[PDB]
Amino acid sequence: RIIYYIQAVIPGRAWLIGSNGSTLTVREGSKIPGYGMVKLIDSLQGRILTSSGQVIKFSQEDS
Amino acid sequence: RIIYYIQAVIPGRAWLIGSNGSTLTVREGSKIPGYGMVKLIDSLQGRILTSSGQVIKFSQEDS
Amino acid sequence: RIIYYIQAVIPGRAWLIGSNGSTLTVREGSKIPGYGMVKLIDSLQGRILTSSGQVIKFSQEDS
Amino acid sequence: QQEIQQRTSDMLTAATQLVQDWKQVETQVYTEGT
Amino acid sequence: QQEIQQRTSDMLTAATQLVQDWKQVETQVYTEGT
Amino acid sequence: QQEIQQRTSDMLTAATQLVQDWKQVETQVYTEGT
Amino acid sequence: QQEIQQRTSDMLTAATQLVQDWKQVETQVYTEGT
Amino acid sequence: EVIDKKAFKDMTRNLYPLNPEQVVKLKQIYETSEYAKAATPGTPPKPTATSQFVNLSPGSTPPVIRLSQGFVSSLVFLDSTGAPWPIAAYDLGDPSSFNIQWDKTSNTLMIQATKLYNYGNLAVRLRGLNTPVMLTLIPGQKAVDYRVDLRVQG
Amino acid sequence: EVIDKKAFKDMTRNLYPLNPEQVVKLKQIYETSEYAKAATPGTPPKPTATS
Amino acid sequence: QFVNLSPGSTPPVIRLSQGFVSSLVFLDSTGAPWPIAAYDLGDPSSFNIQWDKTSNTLMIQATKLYNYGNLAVRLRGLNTPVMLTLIPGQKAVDYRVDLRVQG
Amino acid sequence: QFVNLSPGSTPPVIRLSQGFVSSLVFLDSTGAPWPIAAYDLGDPSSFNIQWD
Repeated sequence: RIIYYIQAVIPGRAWLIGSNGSTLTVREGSKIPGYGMVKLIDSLQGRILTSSGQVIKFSQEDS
Repeated sequence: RIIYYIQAVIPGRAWLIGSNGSTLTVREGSKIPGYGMVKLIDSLQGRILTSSGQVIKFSQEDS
Repeated sequence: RIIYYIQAVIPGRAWLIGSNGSTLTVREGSKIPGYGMVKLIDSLQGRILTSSGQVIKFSQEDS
Repeated sequence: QQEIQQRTSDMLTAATQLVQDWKQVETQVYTEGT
Repeated sequence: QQEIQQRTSDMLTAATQLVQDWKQVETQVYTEGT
Repeated sequence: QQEIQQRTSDMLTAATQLVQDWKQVETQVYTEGT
Repeated sequence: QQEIQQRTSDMLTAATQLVQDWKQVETQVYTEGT
Repeated sequence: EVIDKKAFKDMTRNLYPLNPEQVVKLKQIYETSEYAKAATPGTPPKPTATSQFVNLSPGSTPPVIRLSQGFVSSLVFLDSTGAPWPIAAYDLGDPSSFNIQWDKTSNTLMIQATKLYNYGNLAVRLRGLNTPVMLTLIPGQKAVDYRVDLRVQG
Repeated sequence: EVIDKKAFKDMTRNLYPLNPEQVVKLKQIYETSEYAKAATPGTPPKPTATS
Repeated sequence: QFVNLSPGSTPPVIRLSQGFVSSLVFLDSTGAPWPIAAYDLGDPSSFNIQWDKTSNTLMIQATKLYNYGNLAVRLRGLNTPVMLTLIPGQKAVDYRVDLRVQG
Repeated sequence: QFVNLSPGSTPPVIRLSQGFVSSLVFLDSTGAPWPIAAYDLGDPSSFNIQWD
């Protein structure tokens, strides 16, 4: 399916890139396709919590 | 039907754009077609209250 | 019939425009055709009181 | 009782300021074009 | 009781600062191109 | 009790430093190439 | 007891030295060849 | 050895008297304060563009321009056909209240109001006209004219 | 630790002696002062063109 | 956006931010560039404008947080001046705005 | 990265570090170099740009 990776994160926003190359930016309450509703943006440690229980991170060899 | 989105808001005024591309500006007591009478303009949090119970906001991917 | 709209107002005077495009200026005691005798000019809130009970205002999309 | 005189001093300064503001009338400016 | 007057002094400085900030209006700038 | 006032002095210096740091906004720079 | 304050003075000098050492960031140098 | 730790904690405390969350909240009070300073009383005026017809008869009333302090209103002058009509000269009473920008050849005057509630009048002489055109300038209304088109009879 | 909170609140009151609503009402009082200064006594004259 | 110069339409809105750059480019109804003849900025203490004196692109930087203003732009072929309103501090920032002018 | 100039796309992001140099090179869709006409930098106290 599609996998999203953190490109940049500040307090408040997060810029994500997908495996198709599309880029998005999100805030605390926002819609993400295929993942659900954003519950918490943690600027430290690079973790994004999602309503489906998933955590959005950096690519492992690109982080 | 027609959906209106907040383009800009200050205390007092609000500039809105429709799905047809038309742009309007409103104050506290003003007429909006298809929504009714404006009851409260809340400059913080980007919400507009309408006499029909509807809340006017920003577009979700454009906000 | 003819509808008059407030173009400008200061304490004392008021400049009005009609639906035919004619422009007039009035003071506290003055004659208006089709409305009667002016009773009170209220520079705040943009209201003009008339002897026939009518209130002269701004155009709603032009105010 | 003495409040009349303190009030006289702040009021005196404000009224002098108001009248000196009402005194000035400035000359008009004419612009020529070619 | 005396707190009204200390408060009057910090408040006086802040209100004078606010009104002098509200006084200034600056002239517009026109740019010509060729 | 007196600790409120010593704290007021270190805090006063730090808050003045913070607000003066928040005041400055610098002009942008445009570079022309040929 | 007074040792806290002597320690405060040597420590104050060392920490001021450390923070002023952490402040400086120097501009990069570009070298052109022909 | 606890002497070292106590000096270190009081030392940290003296060096940085404000916590990070305190920096965040002090920052938050400050933005609310500029927003309160910058907020506007009442409702702001509605920005409108208009078009008027100018009568040089000895019975009509001179036209009215709604202005605002610090804002720019552009007056562009056209004849009966709709072509531009260049300006020969102008004469402004009370220059401490208004600011006019004008290149010495065009047909557009650009006016900014300087005071809040002081109103005035202004005279414009066109190239072909002998009759001068008088306009009245009122600031501080519930609408602001961003651009006014004036159709002249001649 | 409550010493720290008390110092922070007295500092906030020292740094900003005026509340936001007070800033808004002072602005209203002030604009009302210019409106009262700039108003004209009696009625203004009617602007006319003659021949 | 599309700019209508009818005497009933509303002037367009530009969303800004303090310290950030917004680019304004002027195009016609088809979309070709229209070089700028002149501009006039009210309140320069709130805005900073760069323009080479021939192109059709403005670079606007906001100086203050919540102070809002207006702008006048005169194009090369047009007689009607263009009026814009400038609002900072929104939840979106206009990085580049394309304006289709009717002519 | 590929930069899309559509009025729906998002602007690209550059990750930096203090005191380190990041090089940006501009190529077209084919990959040939595209020379620079001008540039405009906001906030010059935080970034320094070198450019022949």
